[PDB]
Amino acid sequence: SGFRKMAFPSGKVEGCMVQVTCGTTTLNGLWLDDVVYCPRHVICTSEDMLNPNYEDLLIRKSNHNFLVQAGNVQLRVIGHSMQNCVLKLKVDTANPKTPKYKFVRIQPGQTFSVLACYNGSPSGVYQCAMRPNFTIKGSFLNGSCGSVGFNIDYDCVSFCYMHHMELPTGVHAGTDLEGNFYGPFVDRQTAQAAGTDTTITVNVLAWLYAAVINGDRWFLNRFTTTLNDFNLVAMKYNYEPLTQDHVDILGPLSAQTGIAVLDMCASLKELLQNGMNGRTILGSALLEDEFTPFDVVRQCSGVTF
Amino acid sequence: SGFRKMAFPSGKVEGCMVQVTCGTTTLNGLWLDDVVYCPRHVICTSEDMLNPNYEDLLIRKSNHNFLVQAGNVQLRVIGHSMQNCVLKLKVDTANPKTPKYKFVRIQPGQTFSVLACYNGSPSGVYQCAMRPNFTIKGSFLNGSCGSVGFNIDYDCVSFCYMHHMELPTGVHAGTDLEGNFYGPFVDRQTAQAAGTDTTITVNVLAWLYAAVINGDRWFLNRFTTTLNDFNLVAMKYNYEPLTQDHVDILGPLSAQTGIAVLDMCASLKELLQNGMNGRTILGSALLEDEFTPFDVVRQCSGVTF
Ligand SMILES: [Cl-]
Ligand SMILES: [Cl-]
Ligand SMILES: [Cl-]
Ligand SMILES: [Cl-]
Ligand SMILES: [Cl-]
Ligand SMILES: [Cl-]
Ligand SMILES: [Cl-]
Ligand SMILES: [Cl-]
Repeated sequence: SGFRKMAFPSGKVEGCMVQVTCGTTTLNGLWLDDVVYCPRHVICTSEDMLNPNYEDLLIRKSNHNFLVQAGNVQLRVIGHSMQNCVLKLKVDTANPKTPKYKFVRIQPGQTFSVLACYNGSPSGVYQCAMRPNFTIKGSFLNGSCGSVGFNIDYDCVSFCYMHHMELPTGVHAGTDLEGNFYGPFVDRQTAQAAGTDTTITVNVLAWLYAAVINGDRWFLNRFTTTLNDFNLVAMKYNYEPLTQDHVDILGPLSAQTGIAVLDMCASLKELLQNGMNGRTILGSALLEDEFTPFDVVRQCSGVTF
Repeated sequence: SGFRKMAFPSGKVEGCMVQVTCGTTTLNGLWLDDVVYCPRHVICTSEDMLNPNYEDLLIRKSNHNFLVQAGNVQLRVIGHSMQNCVLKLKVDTANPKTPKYKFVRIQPGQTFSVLACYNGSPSGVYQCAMRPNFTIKGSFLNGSCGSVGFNIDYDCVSFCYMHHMELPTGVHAGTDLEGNFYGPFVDRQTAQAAGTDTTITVNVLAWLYAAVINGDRWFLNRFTTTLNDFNLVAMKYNYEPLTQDHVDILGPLSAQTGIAVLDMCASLKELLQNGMNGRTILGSALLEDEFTPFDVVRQCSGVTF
């Protein structure tokens, strides 16, 4: 029993974290086989921050301008190349702690673990979701850039996120490990701002199923709804559309608990129209949207209480 | 910016987790140097569960009755001894991944990271607090027993918790790594139940300071209070007493933000008397009590926004 914001065990990633310095700028890198991946903004200076031309800034660098340190071991850079918004630093040594890994891009509403790092040294691990507006509500301070987000399946690390910047509302933007940004954000100082966000409806339903699995039914009701009628109420409360595929993804949780997905939608509609009236669900006074259906199945018993 | 339930990086602990089997019972062990620590209830059978005499059950065992597996390597048990509610299995091999470690017992209201494990294999990492009633609101399924809780200071793992059982309300009880239970709980099937719990007042204030550091002031007010008058309101809402030492521990956060501790107590009093009125703090609709003053300083900038 119980239900927590649970991250994947971080060890396989901790063994990949290194420090990257270019002049006076230090941030984190990811050392996999003989390549170190880091944010290309490591080559920006205070003057280059409003309108850097990275192609122009990088052609002016040499291998020896990059200092890479794995703990107290310097790694010699023997090549460099720009990969969209990531730099690939080829080093003379393959990382012997390289896990089985993949580079996967995630969808808005999917979750991942973040290993927050400073000067190549892991500080903490937490769970995050990719918001519908392609930001993440991370926890990151100056120097966290190059920290990565990941999921683990068996022994294989799926890297999905590299941290690049903080937006003015204090939420975070970054790239996949091929250096392609999530969302309309760029790695320079601009007027960029997170657009309007919405609530991840399929996740809120997953989390209501978690609550039922965990033996709490208070918010359930005798009503059902159509998908179209649910979406009409959803839209009104700034919730993402729920799709038939979302209904099918909630199938297994629906089968475990015996609560039809559209009956759980009727429950959610009532919670949106009435609020919780001083009650909690799984220890929250808000409708939680950063647990996926997979997260709930991963964490909860395969037997309902 | 941002504020998450942040665990310590788990790798140093993952390299210590092993599987322990005695007959048909399998749970997790902690392999440090040449000792494996696990819950003594691994020696209980279905018949021995209401009234086991563990001294009586253990004298009937031999070294060879214990099967210990570190991944796919069997560890040979060359000695065994009971340490309060933990078994110490001496093995023929020192764990080469043993980190620098200590066994520390924590106080009610202190936080720690949990590495939830099944069959010696880490599943996830989350943050927990020791509740005032000496339970933890964990996330644990059948077979999680022997999972450990820890804090990390520099390179040194302070183990503080080993998981032993789930109570009827779905909260969790266990021991320190010397096998001494937190709280009035025992490792057998009895009528035991978590007693009444309270809110960890010093933590709620810490978390209000976190909110201010993170640039949110909405809940602040022009009032102050005495410690005695605050405690009179606290008691009424099932909050722990706030002590002068708690005031002194909140000193550095008070100095960073320029908000006197008793002025933050006046803020908390108002939040207890009025509620939040549909507003949130750091993304919660409840007063969060599982962040310590240390957790806030560890996570938040040393510069207020
Ligand atoms: Cl949590
Ligand atoms: Cl060197
Ligand atoms: Cl923004
Ligand atoms: Cl909500
Ligand atoms: Cl969180
Ligand atoms: Cl073997
Ligand atoms: Cl209980
Ligand atoms: Cl509250």
